[PDB]
Amino acid sequence: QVQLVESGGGVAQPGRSLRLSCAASGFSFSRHGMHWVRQAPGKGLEWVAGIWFDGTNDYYTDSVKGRFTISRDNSRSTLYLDINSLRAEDTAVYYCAREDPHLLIATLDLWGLGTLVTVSSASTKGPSVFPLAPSSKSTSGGTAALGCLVKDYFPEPVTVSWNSGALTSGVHTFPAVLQSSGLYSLSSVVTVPSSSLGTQTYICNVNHKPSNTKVDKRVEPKS
Amino acid sequence: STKPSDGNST
Amino acid sequence: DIQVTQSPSSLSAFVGDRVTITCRASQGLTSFINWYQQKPGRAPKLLISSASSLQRGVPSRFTASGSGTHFTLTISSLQPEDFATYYCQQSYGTPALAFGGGTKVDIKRTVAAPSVFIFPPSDEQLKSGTASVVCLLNNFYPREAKVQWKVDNALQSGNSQESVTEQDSKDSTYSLSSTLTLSKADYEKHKVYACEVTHQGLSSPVTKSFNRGE
Repeated sequence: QVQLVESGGGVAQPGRSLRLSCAASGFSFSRHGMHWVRQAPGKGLEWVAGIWFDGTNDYYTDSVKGRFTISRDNSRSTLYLDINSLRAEDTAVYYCAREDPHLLIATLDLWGLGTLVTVSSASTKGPSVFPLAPSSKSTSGGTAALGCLVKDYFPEPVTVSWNSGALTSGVHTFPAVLQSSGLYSLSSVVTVPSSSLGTQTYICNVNHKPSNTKVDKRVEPKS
Repeated sequence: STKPSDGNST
Repeated sequence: DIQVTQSPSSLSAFVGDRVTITCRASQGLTSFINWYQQKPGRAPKLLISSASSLQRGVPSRFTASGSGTHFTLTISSLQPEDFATYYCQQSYGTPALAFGGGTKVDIKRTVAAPSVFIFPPSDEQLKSGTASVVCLLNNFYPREAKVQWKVDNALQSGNSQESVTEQDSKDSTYSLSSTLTLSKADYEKHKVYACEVTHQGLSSPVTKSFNRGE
């Protein structure tokens, strides 16, 4: 495999330091300039740092100079990114990438799968799960929506199933959003025949592995 | 000459 | 400062259409340009360099024309694996690299208005001190849609967050949730909670509402 493999990501607190590594295999690492490119959740790619094949001439985007150091150990075919003081805005997947030696525009022709860095002061916490109850205006012979609100957990991810996976048609589990509290929230919804409300039982199965939390929440029409 | 980005030859 | 901007931000096309993305970039080192492709949850990959001249594994239906500060990428006869986000990229003598903001190419299909649903907060959550009010826009196309929260007909701002699914693999629609967050105390000050929706599939706005307690 001709590849790059990043490691060292995880949750870190603002103000702390961090070191990312990138292991190269399958090509002559010491012949290539190398780069770090990051991608904040839901945002575009941002180049952050570059270095010559010989480990000299490390250079940075303005917002990270003096905080980030890119470096390499050619004897171990490894690239490093040291961050000496983390900021909330450093949350991103960090990719290492190889530069083509033969093109005069700096061109990144090989990428790793990336490593996620989550900068946060939040502690690990399992979610509270609340029903999104099907409306009483739900019309006989039509379709109703119901769901679960999975609120205030950290870190990602949660998983959600309905009726232990028996219900998959019509399920939409939304991407989590980061709340102003620094905790995540998401909803899972499903549309069902309105005739099944009075008859069938609906339960969302929520699992949050980082806190070893499991919740099965019944969703019923409300009183 | 030398590429400013990677130090390789142009 | 250095700016690299792409237009449009998003576009839809049918399998077989012809697509063109524009890149406007602060003048760089070489007047060439690079394009990358990224699919959701996946790493970016190099698509094409306007500096290249060998053939490469590029399936050739991609063309990168331009020079200076103005470039385009064209996809003749779009294929299913081409639906993705595309980034242009320039390099500079500082040195530095700079990526454009990206252009998402999604799957065109017939316009479908959202099915709208509003959910009141649970009594369980209220006892904990917070009211989440949730508005669901289900199975719509195109992506562009506006949710407006109204509380006793007063338009809300700054107190909601939205999330949207990826385009559905089977019917090419989107779904969207908007969540209004109030304290228990603020929630209890008002009666009528309403989500009002506009979308290309709707010729006038759709409102779903409930009265607190009913």
